[PDB]
Amino acid sequence: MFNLFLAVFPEIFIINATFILLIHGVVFSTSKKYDYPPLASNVGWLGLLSVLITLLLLAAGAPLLTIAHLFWNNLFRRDNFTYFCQIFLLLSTAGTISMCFDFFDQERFDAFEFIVLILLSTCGMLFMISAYDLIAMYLAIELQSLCFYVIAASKRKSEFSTEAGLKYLILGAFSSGILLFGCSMIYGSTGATHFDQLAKILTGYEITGARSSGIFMGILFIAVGFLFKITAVPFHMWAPDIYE
Amino acid sequence: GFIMEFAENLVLRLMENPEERDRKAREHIYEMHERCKKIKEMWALPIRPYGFWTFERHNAQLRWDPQISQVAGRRDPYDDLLEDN
Repeated sequence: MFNLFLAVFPEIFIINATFILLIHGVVFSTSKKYDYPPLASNVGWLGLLSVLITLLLLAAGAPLLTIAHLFWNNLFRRDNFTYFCQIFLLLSTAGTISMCFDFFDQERFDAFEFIVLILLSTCGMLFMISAYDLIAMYLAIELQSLCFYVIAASKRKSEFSTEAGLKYLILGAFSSGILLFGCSMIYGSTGATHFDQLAKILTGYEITGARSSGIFMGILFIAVGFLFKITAVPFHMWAPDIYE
Repeated sequence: GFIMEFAENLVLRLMENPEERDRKAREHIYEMHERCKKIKEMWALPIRPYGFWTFERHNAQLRWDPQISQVAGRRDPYDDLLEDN
């Protein structure tokens, strides 16, 4: 029973640490004893430690994380590709969160919700790599999307941050709608939301022999949504403004 | 002795065995060409293997559904009717 969760510890731990950090920050940011301390660097260091610990958990579970693969089949399918992709994304997140510590105290930006949202978006990304179905794919996309929509407009004094956040919001919502409309018809014309059975109903017959106007256009819309997600030309409507 | 009688055999020790050099050259050519053929063969592999779905890791449902076709919400209507006896 409990041992069937040995494949989800690198994520359960990060969620629990995220919750603990949120609780600690909200409790001790309003304490009159310490006179509302600026515990953004503290939460950031604890989050970096949590990321390192879940990286250690992920690295040492290489023989693991492939057990109970039948039970988790409908939800996600993690393998050697997923293992390395997650172990590199988590390192990138650790480096990014580490190189931004001085930003918290140099310009006096003590909002610990920034760090918890970084952590929770990282958890969403860890879901995305393991995601092996259209539903989980879309939900894991939406986790990071909403986290970034919140984070982009965090600095609420500069007209650039707010407008860039709003543009990112609108563009990401449109891209998500496009991608979801694309997935809807691929589900409609074949059923089989799961990737394993989606790769088996389409391999049977080539598109050249007979034309299916549903699967092709659903695949096209999924690709268009993904190109919006990575901001690939010509789907680069506002990306420089978002980054500036 | 004198300088040249020692510098001569010093240079001779400094120089290497040519027979070893020729043997190593022909060897290195042989295994380099064999490895070149091996890499040429390796680059010919298609991205999608011939089996693909035949692989046990790419089914994940032929051995999961049979142990699920007994739970409520997946049973053929003519299963609960004659299961009483």
